[PDB]
Amino acid sequence: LPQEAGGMSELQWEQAQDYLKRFYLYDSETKNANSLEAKLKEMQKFFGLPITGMLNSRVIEIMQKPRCGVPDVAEYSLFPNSPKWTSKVVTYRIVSYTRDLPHITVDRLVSKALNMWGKEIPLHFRKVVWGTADIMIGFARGAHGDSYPFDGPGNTLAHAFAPGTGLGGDAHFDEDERWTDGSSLGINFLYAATHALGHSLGMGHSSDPNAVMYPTYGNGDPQNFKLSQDDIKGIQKLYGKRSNSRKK
Ligand SMILES: CCCCCCCCCCCCCC(=O)OC[C@H](COP(=O)(O)OCC[N+](C)(C)C)OC(=O)CCCCCCCCCCCCC
Ligand SMILES: CCCCCCCCCCCCCC(=O)OC[C@H](COP(=O)(O)OCC[N+](C)(C)C)OC(=O)CCCCCCCCCCCCC
Ligand SMILES: CCCCCCCCCCCCCC(=O)OC[C@H](COP(=O)(O)OCC[N+](C)(C)C)OC(=O)CCCCCCCCCCCCC
Ligand SMILES: CCCCCCCCCCCCCC(=O)OC[C@H](COP(=O)(O)OCC[N+](C)(C)C)OC(=O)CCCCCCCCCCCCC
Ligand SMILES: CCCCCCCCCCCCCC(=O)OC[C@H](COP(=O)(O)OCC[N+](C)(C)C)OC(=O)CCCCCCCCCCCCC
Ligand SMILES: CCCCCCCCCCCCCC(=O)OC[C@H](COP(=O)(O)OCC[N+](C)(C)C)OC(=O)CCCCCCCCCCCCC
Ligand SMILES: CCCCCCCCCCCCCC(=O)OC[C@H](COP(=O)(O)OCC[N+](C)(C)C)OC(=O)CCCCCCCCCCCCC
Ligand SMILES: CCCCCCCCCCCCCC(=O)OC[C@H](COP(=O)(O)OCC[N+](C)(C)C)OC(=O)CCCCCCCCCCCCC
Ligand SMILES: CCCCCCCCCCCCCC(=O)OC[C@H](COP(=O)(O)OCC[N+](C)(C)C)OC(=O)CCCCCCCCCCCCC
Ligand SMILES: CCCCCCCCCCCCCC(=O)OC[C@H](COP(=O)(O)OCC[N+](C)(C)C)OC(=O)CCCCCCCCCCCCC
Ligand SMILES: CCCCCCCCCCCCCC(=O)OC[C@H](COP(=O)(O)OCC[N+](C)(C)C)OC(=O)CCCCCCCCCCCCC
Ligand SMILES: CCCCCCCCCCCCCC(=O)OC[C@H](COP(=O)(O)OCC[N+](C)(C)C)OC(=O)CCCCCCCCCCCCC
Ligand SMILES: CCCCCCCCCCCCCC(=O)OC[C@H](COP(=O)(O)OCC[N+](C)(C)C)OC(=O)CCCCCCCCCCCCC
Ligand SMILES: CC(C)CCC[C@H](C)[C@H]1CC[C@H]2[C@@H]3CC=C4C[C@@H](OS(=O)(=O)O)CC[C@]4(C)[C@H]3CC[C@]12C
Ligand SMILES: [Ca+2]
Ligand SMILES: [Ca+2]
Ligand SMILES: [Zn+2]
Ligand SMILES: [Zn+2]
Repeated sequence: LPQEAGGMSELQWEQAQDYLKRFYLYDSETKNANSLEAKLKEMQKFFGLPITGMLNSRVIEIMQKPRCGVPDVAEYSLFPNSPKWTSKVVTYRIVSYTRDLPHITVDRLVSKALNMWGKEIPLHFRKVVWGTADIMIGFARGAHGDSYPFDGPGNTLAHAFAPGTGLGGDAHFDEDERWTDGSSLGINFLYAATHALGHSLGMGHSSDPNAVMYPTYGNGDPQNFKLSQDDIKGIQKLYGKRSNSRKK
């Protein structure tokens, strides 16, 4: 429903358990209807929303669309938490692709996305064609041993882990999903590469509709496609002092 929040049934109250369950890789708090009722104010913060304890934005509608695969906040066993790389130079290589598109597209799409971010951080991404790279972008089905399937085409569309020496900074995208650049038959990879690989920098969802990673996005695609003041500010929080500077 255009307003889903008060047409919210059984279905949507499970998609919330679903959606949160899939990021944490199980969370003990997200199971149980009462405990979940509290957790739902936390999930709002992962949609960027400054109101926590109200549904009013598209949030419960939009969540049923394939729009986040990578966790927005990172909880991962076996490691100390830190969304940062340790070097001044990082590397990239597309190690498997969606075979609906030819490799030459999927290769270079990520090269745009990492260069968009690239400019404003103390970090350089160089491309390598010898072996493994720092960031491995791969395409897979959800049968390959990790927690929970990607579905097929539709609901949920990737997984990725925060920057670590080997295992981290890397992504697996859904290959049964349909992706695109300009040809429109898919989800646009130019945004989805940028949003995936930006959680690697530590970033969140915005509440400003001008910002690259606004989830409740409506009709009007960015034609040049650029970072805004809020998106530049999202990097300044990482390599400066932390401050929220959104206002009303
Ligand atoms: C030019 C006149 C002088 C000629 C002799 C110079 C000799 C240099 C000898 C040492 C060469 C290797 C140096 C190297 O690996 O530097 C690494 C840095 C990155 O260090 P990085 O990991 O960012 O900082 C370390 C911090 N840590 C441990 C916390 C992660 O930086 C790099 O990773 C970026 C540089 C990569 C170089 C790759 C090879 C380019 C050869 C190009 C030539 C092809 C034919 C023209
Ligand atoms: C020495 C540095 C440059 C090497 C370039 C030539 C390499 C030719 C093959 C040499 C022996 C390579 C052995 C090898 O591992 O090949 C596989 C790589 C892919 O590594 P990766 O994509 O990680 O493989 C993933 C899949 N896996 C894990 C199941 C193996 O795939 C390859 O590396 C094949 C790449 C073919 C296309 C290379 C295009 C180069 C630029 C052409 C410029 C065109 C400009 C218009
Ligand atoms: C040097 C002057 C050249 C002048 C070129 C002038 C413009 C020519 C355009 C030719 C376009 C070929 C169309 C083609 O079938 O591409 C097939 C694909 C490339 O995928 P692509 O079409 O980029 O995207 C398709 C995405 N999809 C499935 C979601 C619709 O790729 C393949 O399936 C693999 C590669 C096939 C190579 C085709 C090129 C030779 C075709 C004629 C072979 C004649 C042999 C006698
Ligand atoms: C002074 C002399 C100058 C002479 C002219 C330059 C000659 C060398 C050109 C090097 C390639 C430059 C053209 C090129 O990048 O084509 C890429 C396209 C699509 O890339 P895409 O990003 O979609 O288009 C890029 C440009 N853009 C965004 C501004 C529209 O690619 C395609 O759409 C191809 C789709 C079908 C085939 C897919 C698989 C191809 C495999 C490789 C076949 C063998 C090539 C040796
Ligand atoms: C003699 C040479 C003659 C050539 C004639 C043409 C000369 C150039 C004319 C203009 C060409 C395009 C200029 C350019 O910067 O294109 C960048 C593109 C697309 O950027 P895109 O994000 O679409 O637009 C960028 C601007 N933004 C963020 C504000 C929207 O981004 C790319 O297309 C990505 C490129 C990936 C390159 C893949 C190979 C990378 C290097 C690998 C090296 C390995 C070690 C050797
Ligand atoms: C077989 C393979 C052989 C490979 C040979 C490779 C030769 C490589 C030469 C590389 C020379 C690079 C020079 C340079 O400083 O480039 C970058 C800057 C802009 O960097 P910027 O985008 O600010 O990123 C800065 C650093 N960051 C990420 C850590 C914040 O650049 C600028 O500030 C000035 C830019 C002037 C135009 C640059 C070219 C743009 C069109 C690219 C066309 C490619 C046609 C083939
Ligand atoms: C043999 C090398 C001798 C000279 C070596 C000089 C030092 C080179 C490293 C300079 C370090 C400081 C500047 C810096 O970080 O610039 C980085 C930028 C952006 O990195 P980033 O913003 O991380 O964008 C990553 C994507 N990438 C690598 C595909 C451009 O990179 C760019 O903006 C690239 C701009 C285009 C340069 C034109 C390269 C043309 C290659 C044509 C290859 C045709 C091969 C047949
Ligand atoms: C004036 C025009 C100026 C044009 C400047 C264009 C930029 C030139 C950049 C050269 C360096 C780029 C390095 C690079 O990142 O290549 C990107 C891709 C593949 O990267 P790579 O990671 O090897 O791809 C993964 C492995 N793969 C292909 C098996 C799936 O590369 C490809 O996917 C390969 C593209 C088709 C190249 C085919 C050439 C066949 C030569 C055939 C004759 C061989 C000798 C008999
Ligand atoms: C003046 C004194 C110096 C003389 C010149 C020295 C130039 C050396 C440039 C070396 C470029 C390649 C560097 C490289 O290490 O690539 C390694 C990868 C896999 O190595 P791997 O052992 O998997 O990882 C090595 C690095 N490690 C242990 C730190 C993780 O390797 C691969 O993935 C590809 C292996 C096949 C490479 C084929 C290279 C020649 C291509 C020949 C034509 C193609 C034939 C099909
Ligand atoms: C006929 C043609 C065959 C192919 C010719 C290629 C000739 C190339 C000359 C220019 C080489 C340019 C490629 C280059 O940058 O090689 C540097 C590589 C690593 O580059 P880098 O960008 O660090 O790769 C990083 C990859 N990562 C993130 C997984 C660690 O460095 C390495 O990883 C380590 C060095 C490995 C090779 C050392 C070779 C020693 C030869 C000793 C001979 C002794 C005879 C007794
Ligand atoms: C004798 C008559 C000669 C007539 C000359 C015509 C010259 C046209 C120059 C235009 C330069 C515009 C700047 C540029 O880099 O434009 C690239 C565009 C779009 O980049 P971009 O919007 O990222 O493409 C995304 C994918 N798309 C279009 C499917 C949505 O790329 C595209 O949308 C596709 C590229 C179309 C190129 C048409 C020219 C083909 C080369 C003709 C060479 C004639 C030599 C005599
Ligand atoms: C010899 C030296 C070579 C210098 C080459 C420099 C090349 C610079 C290219 C940099 C990248 C350009 C990308 C570009 O197309 O931006 C478009 C913008 C905004 O377009 P937008 O409204 O975002 O739609 C953009 C997508 N498009 C192009 C596919 C429809 O378009 C604008 O906002 C409007 C532009 C209005 C220009 C009216 C005239 C300004 C003065 C021109 C003076 C030229 C005298 C020769
Ligand atoms: C009678 C028959 C007529 C024939 C008609 C043939 C078709 C003519 C139209 C061809 C299509 C033109 C499309 C066009 O507006 O492309 C503009 C592009 C990028 O615009 P942009 O706003 O960046 O689009 C962003 C990418 N998008 C749409 C995918 C989100 O612009 C570019 O990417 C800029 C390319 C040049 C970049 C220059 C960068 C280096 C400048 C320094 C150069 C020094 C040279 C010495
Ligand atoms: C001279 C004539 C007799 C032969 C002409 C050969 C042309 C150049 C074409 C036709 C058939 C083409 C291949 C088809 C098969 C593919 C798969 C394709 O994979 S994708 O997943 O990148 O689309 C990569 C290119 C490649 C190897 C093509 C290269 C280019 C290819 C050899
Ligand atoms: Ca899916
Ligand atoms: Ca890694
Ligand atoms: Zn997200
Ligand atoms: Zn995986």
